[PDB]
Amino acid sequence: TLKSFTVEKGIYQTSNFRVQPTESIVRFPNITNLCPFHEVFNATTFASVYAWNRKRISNCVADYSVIYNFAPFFAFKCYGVSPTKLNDLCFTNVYADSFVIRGNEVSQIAPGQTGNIADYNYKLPDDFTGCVIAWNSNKLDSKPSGNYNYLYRLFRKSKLKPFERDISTEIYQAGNRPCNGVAGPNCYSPLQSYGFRPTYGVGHQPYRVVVLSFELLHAPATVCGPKKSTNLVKNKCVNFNFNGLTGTGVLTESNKKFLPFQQFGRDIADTTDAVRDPQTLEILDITPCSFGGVSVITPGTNTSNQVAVLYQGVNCTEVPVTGSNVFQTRAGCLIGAEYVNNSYECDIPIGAGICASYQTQTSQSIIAYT
Amino acid sequence: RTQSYTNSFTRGVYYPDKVFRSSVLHSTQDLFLPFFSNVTWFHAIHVDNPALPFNDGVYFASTEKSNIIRGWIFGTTLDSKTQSLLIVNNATNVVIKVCEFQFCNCTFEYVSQPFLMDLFKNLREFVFKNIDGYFKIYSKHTPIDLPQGFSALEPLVDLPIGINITRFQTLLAGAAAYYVGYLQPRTFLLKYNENGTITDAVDCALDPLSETKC
Amino acid sequence: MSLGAENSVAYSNNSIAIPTNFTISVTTEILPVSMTKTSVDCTMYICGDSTECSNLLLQYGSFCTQLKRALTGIAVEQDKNTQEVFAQVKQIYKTPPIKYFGGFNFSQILPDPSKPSKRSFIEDLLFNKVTLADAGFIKQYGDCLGDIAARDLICAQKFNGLTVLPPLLTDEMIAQYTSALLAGTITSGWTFGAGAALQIPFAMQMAYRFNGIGVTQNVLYENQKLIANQFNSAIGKIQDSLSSTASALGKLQDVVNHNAQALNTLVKQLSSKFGAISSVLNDILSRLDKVEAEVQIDRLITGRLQSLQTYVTQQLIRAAEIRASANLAATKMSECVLGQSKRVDF
Amino acid sequence: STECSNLLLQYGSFCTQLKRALTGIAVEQDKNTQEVFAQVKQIYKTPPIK
Amino acid sequence: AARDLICAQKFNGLTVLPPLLTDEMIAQYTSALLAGTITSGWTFGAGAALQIPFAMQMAYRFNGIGVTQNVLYENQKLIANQFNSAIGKIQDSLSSTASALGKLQDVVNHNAQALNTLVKQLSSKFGAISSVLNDILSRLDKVEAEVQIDRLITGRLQSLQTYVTQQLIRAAEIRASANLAATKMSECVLGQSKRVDF
Ligand SMILES: *[C@@H]1O[C@H](CO)[C@@H](O[C@@H]2O[C@H](CO)[C@@H](O)[C@H](O)[C@H]2NC(C)=O)[C@H](O)[C@H]1NC(C)=O
Ligand SMILES: *[C@@H]1O[C@H](CO)[C@@H](O[C@@H]2O[C@H](CO)[C@@H](O)[C@H](O)[C@H]2NC(C)=O)[C@H](O)[C@H]1NC(C)=O
Ligand SMILES: *[C@@H]1O[C@H](CO)[C@@H](O)[C@H](O)[C@H]1NC(C)=O
Ligand SMILES: *[C@@H]1O[C@H](CO)[C@@H](O)[C@H](O)[C@H]1NC(C)=O
Ligand SMILES: *[C@@H]1O[C@H](CO)[C@@H](O)[C@H](O)[C@H]1NC(C)=O
Ligand SMILES: *[C@@H]1O[C@H](CO)[C@@H](O)[C@H](O)[C@H]1NC(C)=O
Ligand SMILES: *[C@@H]1O[C@H](CO)[C@@H](O)[C@H](O)[C@H]1NC(C)=O
Ligand SMILES: *[C@@H]1O[C@H](CO)[C@@H](O)[C@H](O)[C@H]1NC(C)=O
Ligand SMILES: *[C@@H]1O[C@H](CO)[C@@H](O)[C@H](O)[C@H]1NC(C)=O
Repeated sequence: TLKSFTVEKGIYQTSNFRVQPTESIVRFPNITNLCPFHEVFNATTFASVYAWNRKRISNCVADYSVIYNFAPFFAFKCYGVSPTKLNDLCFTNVYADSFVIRGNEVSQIAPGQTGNIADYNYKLPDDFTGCVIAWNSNKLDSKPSGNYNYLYRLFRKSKLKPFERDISTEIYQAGNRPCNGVAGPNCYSPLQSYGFRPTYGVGHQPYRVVVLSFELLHAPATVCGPKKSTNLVKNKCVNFNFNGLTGTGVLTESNKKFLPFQQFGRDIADTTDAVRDPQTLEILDITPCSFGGVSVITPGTNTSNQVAVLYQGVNCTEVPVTGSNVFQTRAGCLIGAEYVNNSYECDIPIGAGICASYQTQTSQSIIAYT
Repeated sequence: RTQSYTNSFTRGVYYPDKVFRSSVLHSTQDLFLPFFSNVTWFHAIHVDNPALPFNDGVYFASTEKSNIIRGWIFGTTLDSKTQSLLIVNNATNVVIKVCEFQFCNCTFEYVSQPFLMDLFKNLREFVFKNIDGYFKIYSKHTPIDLPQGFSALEPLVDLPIGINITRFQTLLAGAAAYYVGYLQPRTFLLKYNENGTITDAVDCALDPLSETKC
Repeated sequence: MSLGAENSVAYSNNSIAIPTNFTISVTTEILPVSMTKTSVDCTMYICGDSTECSNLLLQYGSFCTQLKRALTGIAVEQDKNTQEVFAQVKQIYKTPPIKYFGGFNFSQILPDPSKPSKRSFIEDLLFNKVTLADAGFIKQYGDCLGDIAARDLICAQKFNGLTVLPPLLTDEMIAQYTSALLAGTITSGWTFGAGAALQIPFAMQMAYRFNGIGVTQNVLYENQKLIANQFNSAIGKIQDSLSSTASALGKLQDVVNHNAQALNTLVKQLSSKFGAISSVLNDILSRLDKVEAEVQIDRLITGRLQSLQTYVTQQLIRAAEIRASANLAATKMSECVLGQSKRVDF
Repeated sequence: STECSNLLLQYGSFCTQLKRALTGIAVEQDKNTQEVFAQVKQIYKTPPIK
Repeated sequence: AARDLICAQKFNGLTVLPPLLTDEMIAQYTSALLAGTITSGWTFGAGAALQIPFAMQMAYRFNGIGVTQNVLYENQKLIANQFNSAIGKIQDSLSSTASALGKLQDVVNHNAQALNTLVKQLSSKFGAISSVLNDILSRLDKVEAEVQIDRLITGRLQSLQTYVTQQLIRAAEIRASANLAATKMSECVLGQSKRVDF
């Protein structure tokens, strides 16, 4: 730690000791159902972008590796999460929105976009934490005579709020002459259909879009992954996986006053203090494992190689496993220097009126004194 | 109708999240009822226009000891066209409906414990908020007009309904008397005690003294 | 604001004013000497037992050795400041059991054996007046590891690698230095500040002080009882002022509050996101792949390193100010306790 | 700018530290001027005879 | 038609607070100190003011420096003429050369150039495409403008922290000089100093 081969006399803070975890536990709820992504992707027909569907997925085990078999897409477009890490963590509520748009309009299914779909048809929130799946469908959404069943809106008085619908069919009145249903030169119907032919280029072909929305939250989890659980162990430095959060610490029983709706606790530094077990409704504190600082008291390297090691701040019944003589000091536990009843000048300072020195006894050794 | 006006005092405090905090002074920005605001007092007497605009959150309160309030109806319009929420209480269970059938083809149904647990004055408080398609319901039962003090409201009931709400009314089984308060985006300073509940709060945009406190 | 009362001295070229009586008065001067010694670990603060964050921190640079060296130098400077101010006497002197110092009481400043810590009445009042926080290793890793219904800031800063080192000299040794200095001052005068301590009666020492300030020594020997009563009343007024008013020690209290608020700000800077998706490294490492979590972890590492460097620079500036105040206090101890000073208003 | 204000609020709490440091500096200079010049308890005046 | 730097720093949030004591109050303090010194001597720094003729006061000063007081009373007119000529020479030296107040002028210049470079740091791109936020909002969408705004925020925060650190160091130096000035006022105006070259 000094980047040298010779060490002078004094005290040096070298490193920090830690207690390593022993076991690893996983705590997931008691859910055995399977999430029907099959009914979402394997479907005969989809809905229009102005009347997009929304399927609630809840109380099931979600496997996201079977999505690739249902539809022939290229890759996920995930915001906030990664598509390969969707099985090691889990949410509370998952939705699925299905609609059919054009190939130029796929880029408007991103958060923060402004356009035609992203203003008047389907607006995503700027804090989106989900994935967008889109693939070409030119064999089931196109006809040689014409597939006119897919509709979109060009005219609206205002812009859509995120995650809202408007399926009303009223005649838009852009002009100053009221018509109340007369499609004249100033009134137009704001509902036009795509003229899908198979003989287009790659940009104007229909595309099927499935948008997944995730709700990682302090609510109890209902949609989770295929990972088995582990029996709970207390009063031991372990690694825990309580509903998708990973940490290292000691779990003890609590005398806290958690309300029935509250499921987590937090610290001033915004780290988790208490967590609720999903299987049995009990509260466990998260206390980090034993740590501290290690200081090395040595004389000169030309003098001797005897080393006294001080663990800063702990008592000697808390040490995990240096030297042989064990002394208690208000600065910490000093191991390797015997305590004499005499008093001399301070050679190497330790703290709280305690000094150390390399002196004889009759046989050279390190002593500690007031 | 008998429209009247009353100070709000400090009766618009609710829990902003589901995270336990103890002995921590916390600052939150959410739709809150401002301190010393103006609530509207209504006296519905039937031998009146109960249509009121939503305007981003509604604080509801009633001082009636007897169970004479059955529930509420919401929605933009009530001509059996769009989805309109409906709460029916009969002192045995709660009934929630979404379909456009008004008070005498439904997607979401919800049956749970009734909202009137208690049968003193038994002041009841309700906060209805519609943010991100969720109908958040906050309630608190205070055995004691609006008194002086604090009573935080717990998010015990949530609805994934996802509709548009502009108007709202109440349901009667007339000597009703209820207060209506409106929510505005404000910043508070909530104080948690050792037991983890909210006991004091400071509205940061009321007077310069509370701005100094925040 | 009013600058003061209006006055006009009656000046003439054949008029003088000469006092006919005196007044013995005792004042109080409070000076900071040392401050809290802190030790900061980078791996617990920036990363907190995360292996990926530790690897990117090792890949980043070597700022942490510089911060550790700066904080170690500040701690040794604090110990040197305390040793320079207080340890100025070669031998621990002792008062005789007879406490008749020419009619002067000296009981409120001399120690008593009733308390386990040999401190006087005024020292006890001064120690009880300061609400000391972060006194050293008082938690001793036992209260923080247990279950507390209301966690304090001490365990919160303890779990994030922010520790406080105890001072080298305990309060008993500081009280022993102060008692030795007081015993040498009463029993010797200024003779113990040059060589060996030479005894002298206290009335003759006070006559030497009056000859030092320009007054002939016959004034004291004819007015000894009045001067002793004035000194006793001044000591009693000092006792009453230190018992009633609690705003006099607002330099030491400000030092304690500044160290506490600096540590609290350093703890509260851990909750910031710094442009990342979250302020927790575990949520970032679970929610993302390798490259994106590397980007967010690098952003959080940069933000926490900037916060730690700001804390270290502010601590260095405060340590320089405290060292200047300790040098002033050591000069005052050398010039006014160990001798009579001719400097005006010093 | 609203977006810059939101990102600066999302950034951290350096600005309260900067404001606290500058306020302490200004109070320190006022204390410096007071402790240099205000050393006399009463405002004396010279007689008209000079 | 020609905007000054004061409006340029005022429009960017950089203000200057007035001192608590105005120049009239400082002049009154120095006038009270001068009146007490030339009327009473050092007696107004210990207790109440004690009047004394100025010849006896200068005899006290000569007895302080080690000269018997009969030297003054036999050479009073010569010493008075020498003092008046010395004050006239101070007047001539202050009217001729303006470089005596270089420390105060350097303090003013340092503060002015610190505020000027803090204003001039706002014209830097810091790696972004533009140094102005409005063109970043207008040209780009949300995602790219967030990155460019974050870069500009980091650069301006670093510049502000550098300014605050330099101001802290300069304030510590100014406080040390103020402590020296207060010690000089306490020991040399309120009394006679035996320290060499103080
Ligand atoms: C020196 O001062 C102490 C403190 O005031 C005196 O002790 C007090 O004595 C009176 C009368 O004996 C008691 O009523 C008080 O309770 C004592 N106070 C304390 C704090 O002990 C002491 O008497 C003084 N010395 C002399 C010689 O009078
Ligand atoms: C000088 O001042 C002291 C007090 O500062 C005077 O002492 C007081 O004298 C009165 C009248 O005899 C007594 O009632 C008080 O008890 C005395 N006080 C003390 C503390 O002893 C003293 O008389 C003054 N001397 C002259 C010559 O005026
Ligand atoms: C819930 O989980 C516990 C875990 O042991 C299990 O015993 C229990 O049967 C589960 N409940 C249901 C309804 O499956
Ligand atoms: C999707 O799943 C159904 C089973 O319900 C299957 O018959 C069909 O061939 C699959 N593929 C498509 C493109 O529909
Ligand atoms: C350390 O452990 C011992 C044994 O339990 C205990 O008595 C003591 O109080 C603890 N703390 C210190 C500072 O010694
Ligand atoms: C509410 O507003 C009305 C006027 O609209 C006013 O008369 C009444 O005093 C207000 N209530 C208060 C301030 O409590
Ligand atoms: C049922 O409700 C839907 C809208 O939710 C509506 O379109 C439909 O017409 C309703 N059915 C009948 C028979 O009214
Ligand atoms: C609700 O309907 C109104 C029209 O009554 C419309 O202006 C508004 O955009 C809709 N959506 C909301 C408030 O989210
Ligand atoms: C917390 O709850 C306990 C349990 O009844 C109670 O004794 C205590 O007074 C409560 N604390 C406060 C501050 O009211």
